[PDB]
Amino acid sequence: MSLVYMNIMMAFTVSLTGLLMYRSHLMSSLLCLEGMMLSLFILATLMILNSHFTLASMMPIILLVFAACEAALGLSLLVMVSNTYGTDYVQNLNLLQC
Amino acid sequence: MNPIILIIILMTVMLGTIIVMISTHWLLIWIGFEMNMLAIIPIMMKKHNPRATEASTKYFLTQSTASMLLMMAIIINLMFSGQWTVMKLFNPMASMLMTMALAMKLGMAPFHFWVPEVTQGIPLSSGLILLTWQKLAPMSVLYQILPSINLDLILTLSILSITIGGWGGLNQTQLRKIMAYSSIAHMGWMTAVLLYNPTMTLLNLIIYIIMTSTMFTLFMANSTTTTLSLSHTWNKAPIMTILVLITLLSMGGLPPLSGFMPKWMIIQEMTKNDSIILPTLMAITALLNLYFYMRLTYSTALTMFPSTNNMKMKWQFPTTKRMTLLPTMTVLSTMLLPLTPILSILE
Amino acid sequence: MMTYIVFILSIIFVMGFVGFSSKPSPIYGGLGLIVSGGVGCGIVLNFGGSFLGLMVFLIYLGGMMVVFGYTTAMATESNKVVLGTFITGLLMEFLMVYYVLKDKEVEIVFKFNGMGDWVIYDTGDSGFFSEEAMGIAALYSYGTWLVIVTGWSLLIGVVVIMEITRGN
Amino acid sequence: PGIVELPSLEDLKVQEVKVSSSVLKAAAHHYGAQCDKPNKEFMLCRWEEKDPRRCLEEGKLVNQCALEFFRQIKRHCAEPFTEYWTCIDYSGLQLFRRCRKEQAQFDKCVLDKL
Amino acid sequence: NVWAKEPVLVASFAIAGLAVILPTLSPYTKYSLMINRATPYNYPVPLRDDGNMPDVPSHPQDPQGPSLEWLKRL
Amino acid sequence: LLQAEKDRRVLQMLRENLEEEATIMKDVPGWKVGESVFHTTRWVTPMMGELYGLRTGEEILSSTYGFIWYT
Amino acid sequence: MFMINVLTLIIPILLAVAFLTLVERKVLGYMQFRKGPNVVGPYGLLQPIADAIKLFIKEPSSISMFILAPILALTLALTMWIPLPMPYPLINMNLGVLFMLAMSSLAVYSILWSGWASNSKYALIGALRAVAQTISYEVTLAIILLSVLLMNGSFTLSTLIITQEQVWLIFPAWPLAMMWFISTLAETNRAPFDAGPFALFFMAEYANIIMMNIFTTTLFLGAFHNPYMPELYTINFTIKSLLLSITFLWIRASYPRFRYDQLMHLLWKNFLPLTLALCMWHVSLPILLSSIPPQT
Amino acid sequence: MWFEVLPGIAVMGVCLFIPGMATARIHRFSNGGREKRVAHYSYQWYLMERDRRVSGVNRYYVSKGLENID
Amino acid sequence: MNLMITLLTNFTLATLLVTIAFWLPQPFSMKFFLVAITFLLFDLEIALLLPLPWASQTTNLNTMLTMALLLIFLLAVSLAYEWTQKGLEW
Amino acid sequence: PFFDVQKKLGVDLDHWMTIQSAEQPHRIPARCHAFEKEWIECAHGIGSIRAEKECKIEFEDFRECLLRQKTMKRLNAIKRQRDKLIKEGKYTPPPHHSG
Repeated sequence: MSLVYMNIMMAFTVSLTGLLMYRSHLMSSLLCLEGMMLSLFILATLMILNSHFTLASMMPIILLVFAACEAALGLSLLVMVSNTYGTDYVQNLNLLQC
Repeated sequence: MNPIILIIILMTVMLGTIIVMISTHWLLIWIGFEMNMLAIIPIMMKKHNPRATEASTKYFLTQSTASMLLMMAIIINLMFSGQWTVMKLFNPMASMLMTMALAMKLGMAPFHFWVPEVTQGIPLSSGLILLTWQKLAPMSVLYQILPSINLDLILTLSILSITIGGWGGLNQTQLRKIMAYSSIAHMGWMTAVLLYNPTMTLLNLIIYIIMTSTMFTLFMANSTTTTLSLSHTWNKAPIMTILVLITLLSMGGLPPLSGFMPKWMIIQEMTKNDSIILPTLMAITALLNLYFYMRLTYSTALTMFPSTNNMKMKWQFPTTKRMTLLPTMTVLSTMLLPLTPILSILE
Repeated sequence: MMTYIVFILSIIFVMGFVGFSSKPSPIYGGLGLIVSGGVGCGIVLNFGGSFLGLMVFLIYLGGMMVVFGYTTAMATESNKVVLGTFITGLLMEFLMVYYVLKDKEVEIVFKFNGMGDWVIYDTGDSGFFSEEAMGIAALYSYGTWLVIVTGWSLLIGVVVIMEITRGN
Repeated sequence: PGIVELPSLEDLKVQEVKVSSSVLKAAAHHYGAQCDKPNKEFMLCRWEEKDPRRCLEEGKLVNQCALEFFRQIKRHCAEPFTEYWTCIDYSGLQLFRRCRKEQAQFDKCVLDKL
Repeated sequence: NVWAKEPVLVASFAIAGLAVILPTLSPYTKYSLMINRATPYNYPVPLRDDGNMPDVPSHPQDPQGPSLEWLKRL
Repeated sequence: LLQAEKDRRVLQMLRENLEEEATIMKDVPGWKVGESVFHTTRWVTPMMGELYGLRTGEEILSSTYGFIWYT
Repeated sequence: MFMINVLTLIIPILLAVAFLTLVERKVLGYMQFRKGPNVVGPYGLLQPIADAIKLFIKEPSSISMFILAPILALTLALTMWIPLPMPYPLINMNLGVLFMLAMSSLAVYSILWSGWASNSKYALIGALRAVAQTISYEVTLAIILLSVLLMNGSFTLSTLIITQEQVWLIFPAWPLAMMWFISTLAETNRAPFDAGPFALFFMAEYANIIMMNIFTTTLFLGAFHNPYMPELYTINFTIKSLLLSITFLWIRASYPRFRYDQLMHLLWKNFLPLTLALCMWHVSLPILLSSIPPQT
Repeated sequence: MWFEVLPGIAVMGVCLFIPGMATARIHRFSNGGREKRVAHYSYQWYLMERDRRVSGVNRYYVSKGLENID
Repeated sequence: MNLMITLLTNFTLATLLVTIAFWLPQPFSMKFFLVAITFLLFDLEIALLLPLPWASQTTNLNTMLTMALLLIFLLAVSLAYEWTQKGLEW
Repeated sequence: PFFDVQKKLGVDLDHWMTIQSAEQPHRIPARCHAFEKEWIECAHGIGSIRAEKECKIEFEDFRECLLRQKTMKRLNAIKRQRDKLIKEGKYTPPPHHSG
């Protein structure tokens, strides 16, 4: 493959583990989702630049504006939770039980 | 909310599904799933209880990580053979993460914990739109990427989804968790056929959507959450009883009734292969999920519970909603046994 | 001071993602993610590299972590698990660097040719119009459908945000 | 897989235009009109066959055409053409609007004498 | 009235209305298109000669083919 | 003119480096000596490692990465 | 020699900032009614040198955050005169105006980090509102910058300093330029538009001010560029930047601070339609005057 | 009046004059009297690169003009 | 390496100045939140708009004109929606 | 499923984003143009499975264009043998600038 691609995918999967296992706050979880966005951005961009595939260069900027508005929706939800409680813990979500 | 705002938002949910159905370019598929999420959040939290806030939070986290994992699958696909044609992938790893992205998307048993949680804490309209459309649109994605699937994925996720959606449901007395467990059961039936003859899966999709629309209209006959409220629906109306009977047994799928057409043809063009142990195991667990349908039937339409005064006060007034489309979907969802040669209407 | 500056910056990139994947206080997390985005922008600006990383440097590092720090400061406000996971992630980094250097190939589930690689790369070919900048100078002639649905999803994101944050 | 074949070193010694780039931009257009009747043959070979190691002899032919052209411009007018290209030489990225009067001088030279 | 309450709003709608309506009718858009078309980025190719076609001028000083001339001619 | 010089220079580096691939592996087993990787004898453009190998720093840095962090 | 270019770039800006402090105090005195400083030192220059010395002498969080706010502010103050074409810019960036926007955003980060590390709720909500009114004008700055370079083709800014030989660009977009100048007043955090080491924080503020002055002078006007003699261009450019900085003082010393909600209300409902309408007019109009600028 | 403010303004105007003038001084000094090239595009980079190749001294400003003719 | 060296010199001189500066002694508002997300969405629409002058030389001028006016018109319409729906009151 | 409104309305509004060999905005190719064109014209009117039977050669050729992994494999083998021979003592290096 290459050398850089292994390190970017390693950074991606470590960001994915940081997204999945998370301890106390939800802001850090959404922030790790933002880091995963960065990883997909950088990966697709270096692919398209090394291919000199000039035609569909829309991918990175449109990927990031969309996953940005995903993060905007997420921040709205997290601030809604922190309004209707005291904090933004994973606790206070203990109601609505399975 | 304004009715302007809701007609706009429903138009955008429709727009997201049409973009997913319609395109030949992977970025358009990803944008379709995202736009579907973005618009489907404020259909939830139509009220403002903490139940809806927590439910939409859980749904948002699971759905957004599913969408980013799908984008990871696309980017692996173009790290390999590089073109934006929605077709056969060129990596078993890319197909693996893509099937796991859909398995987080529409609910399969490793990935299904969010579904009963999010369906309880919302009103019924949001649950209706999420089950029907959010389980319609990614089946199109699977139908477009069927030639490059490791079958162990769909097999494992399908069997495990049938048995988990079966065994969950013996304990839940809430209506909405019953309906979500029924949803995971039909996701197993709608997914295990896929690598054999997908016309079966798309017809099963149409069947399940018509059935679940009938069920949620009957639970919008009056706002009911437990089964006890349905016993009071007996005391206030006689015909809602017999329709809950017929549609519950059609969700159960008995051969004189139209809920058997999904099982029957799928077993047929499943065992014109020589998978036999897998169909008979699936059909045994299909016998299992009929029990909670049956105990709901026994609770309301067949026995009669004690009831409450002020239903005397309720006798005078009409049940004067508009049912959105009730009778057509009822007798098109139940009496449609002798039209199984409308299987081949599809392609 | 040597050739493999792409691999070096990618090591700092993996360092940054580990440094906020250990779940700190979220403003330590924001600091680490700013450093990560800066060196990712440096990496893409080292693969030529004219525009697009710097374009998103405004957005991802100009319009996102501001809002994260904003909503962290107005929401809420050392431990062995965080520091332990950081040291073990650093150790996995150290081990993968060692297997790149003193071996031939590294496999997670691929094959990666273990050496620092300017390859592949352009052979000095005559562009004269800075290929990626004219690629971004599409979307406005050929891009009919894409900016239509993109601006439409932006407008729907606007009305969604205000409704959820109490329309009206 | 099949192995490649190239012309060896004794095919690739053709004397090249070892002049700089600033002067090579400075004498562009009249090179474009006087010579470059046969370089389009080289260009047609290069586009119709994207295989150098097939078209290089037309490269030799355009090499000797350009060498003859610079011989012709050296041993005749103009000597202040040298002042012309060293006038456009120090003007950064090269513009044809800056050092313009000497371009008209060089043009009067070439229209009168040649 | 319509002007005193929100003056900058009226001026913004006015200049926006002319920036929408005015690109319809103009005597200059064809000039914009021809200038934008006739600036060769890439290389105009030579071709195998003809099937004896009365076009494609051989010399780059032969005046048969298509020409840009109105830059000097306003 | 520049295209002709560039053809002659890249053919020169290809001839140099295939001659030195013939030298540098003079006794290794297996190993055909001039293996193009592809299956169609067309003109690959090489990937700026076969144009530029064994140079140790100077020309490879000042001829690949020089422009990007130049200017 | 390139290190000498670096030192002559990033060292004399500090003397520029200190002498800007004496100039703004003197001229604001002569506005108000005040000679001074004229006692310590001849005509007050040893007075600012002693100001910086005395502020270094004195003996005054989370030392991570406590040090990483001013280090970032002042490295922005240093890095942000890289592509400004005092005729030969230090790095010929092919795109630099987007770099201007990005480093304004990094200054927003610096103020938010110092506000978080301040660790007191009144200073926290004050720094929060200051972040919001710092970020509320980078929209308008970006869109006006877009429309003024759309008249001139490319992000390179050297093509811009080419194109302003014919007319000063203040004429073919004057209200757009005026709104950009008011947004520079907002971004610099001065009047009307409104704990340590204050030397560093103060320093980064004033270097950002002189950056916006020089970027205003380059973006909108200039002088004719003499071949092989850039000294005259540098002189007339510097005098124009200084006259605009005195004009910036002249606007400082005469207006009260806005109320914060008046500031936001003014921005959105008064700049934001007017900037949009002027920007769509500069989109649709150069295609109507047979004039699209040559990106090279 | 302004009679005591033009010293500070004059000194600060020299202190803003100095980096551009020193930079132009060094650009002329570090090219043998020429101007530094500005390759925005890869084409001017290739043209500059063959220029520094054919100087022989690995230094393109020499530009060996009309002397390696014959 | 030019601008990397300059960046590093800026960092080192700033750290030198900080070390000289240090060593010688030795509840909320909802209205705050809508400003940030309003900025985020309009900044995204900025991110779409601003590569327009690179694009401004095409052969399909009418399409570029129409979609450019579409983008700015949608930006002003989102502003108009929050304007009519009192989106930034105080 | 999948519909063909993209086909019936005729305006291929998304088939320009898709592959190479189209209107790239100023007419340049990518790095692996001719490989894609060869593989597409291999498997064009083919039913996607005898395509997998009889277009494997050009598809491997395309992947070796895009990744160039085998070419890097050979290149790395050359460089490591170069390192062991220059450590062992054959030709203190002349193979650059002094042939």
